[PDB]
Amino acid sequence: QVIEFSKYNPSGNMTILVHSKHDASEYASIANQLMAATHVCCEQVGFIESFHLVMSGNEFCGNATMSYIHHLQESHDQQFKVKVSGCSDLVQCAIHDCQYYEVQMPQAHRVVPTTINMGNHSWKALEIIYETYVHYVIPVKQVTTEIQHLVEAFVREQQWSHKYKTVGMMLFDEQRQFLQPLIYIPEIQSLIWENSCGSGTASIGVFNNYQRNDACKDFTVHQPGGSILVTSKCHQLGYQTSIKGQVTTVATGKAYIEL
Repeated sequence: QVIEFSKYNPSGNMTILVHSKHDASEYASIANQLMAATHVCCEQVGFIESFHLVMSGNEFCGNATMSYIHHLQESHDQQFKVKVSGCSDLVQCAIHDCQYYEVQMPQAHRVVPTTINMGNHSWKALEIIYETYVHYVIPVKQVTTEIQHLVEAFVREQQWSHKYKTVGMMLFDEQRQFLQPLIYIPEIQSLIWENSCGSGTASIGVFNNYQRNDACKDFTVHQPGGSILVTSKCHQLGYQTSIKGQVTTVATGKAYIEL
């Protein structure tokens, strides 16, 4: 089977968009084969349906949506809405100058200040609960190898609610505006140090709102291999959060897969 696809670089965390038409039933299988082919994580494989974006696991994905906006600008500055998988409403998107793209991010259902015990120390954290995942923003003086091992041990040892497809441990150096993101998938007990779908960047915006009662506007969140901006603020509407980042096209072509 011939898959027509493009590979994108939203701030060092690469995505794939499939341009060729396929049965929605095949999407999970095609994405797994593209993941082996291209070394891109399945959650960051999207299908462009004929403006409509379907992620391989039917979830919302910020940096894949940002890649889709880049594709539309490149393929053919404005505000518009896109239909994306995992959303009840259309998603607000914007094209900005200098190949910056902005995407509305999932609304936090609740934030709770907490402490986590890792080794024999207590760490202040903000627990940010979304529909299908939870992030812990953990302020740090600096990210160390020791802290990374403690966070890995911590998530592995905890019993996690089945509500949460993923658990995020978002180590945030506030002064350096540096995020070291860890995504844990409880189902398959896998850990990956990557800001999957740019979700952690949005969580930093919510953290800033909670911590300072100050709106975020183009707040820079440095991470390994790039930078993403977060805007975050609205009475009974709750947290309104978007991320903004540069996307470049890495490659375009045809992949060859089985079936």
